[PDB]
Amino acid sequence: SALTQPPSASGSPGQSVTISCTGASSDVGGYNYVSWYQQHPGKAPKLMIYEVNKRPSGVPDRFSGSKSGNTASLTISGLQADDEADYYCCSYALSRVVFGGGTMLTV
Amino acid sequence: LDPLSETKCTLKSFTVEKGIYQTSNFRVQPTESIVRFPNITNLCPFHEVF
Repeated sequence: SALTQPPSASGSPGQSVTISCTGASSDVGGYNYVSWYQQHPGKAPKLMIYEVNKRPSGVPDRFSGSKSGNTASLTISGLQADDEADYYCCSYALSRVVFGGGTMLTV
Repeated sequence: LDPLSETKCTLKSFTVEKGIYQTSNFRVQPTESIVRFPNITNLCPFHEVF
């Protein structure tokens, strides 16, 4: 299926924001096949959150992820100036990656 | 061809004596159509496992 993301997000520095992602599919393996990417204007994206109960190395603890049912959530504790970028969620359950419409996060 | 030839084949001989002398065969009514009535449904999520 296709993923749905808000058109844009807004939040003051220091506070927290949440990005919604509805439409993630599943299979006989599990329900945690959700990944997040951050792409700054003028460069390639970067894997920020994958397997939301975990996170890769070199990524600060400010980026957190969760999932309740068919909706995924991206929690950012602290907002900074270098956080303005397009955040996409990806579903890779049925051997097929699908990128959502994306959201514009501005501080 | 005819019951005489049938009872001849049953007796395995070209000459048949007086009387029935055997049971010719058994009548069996055959079918004329087919009725496949299974249920009514949508496809199977085999992609979720394979």
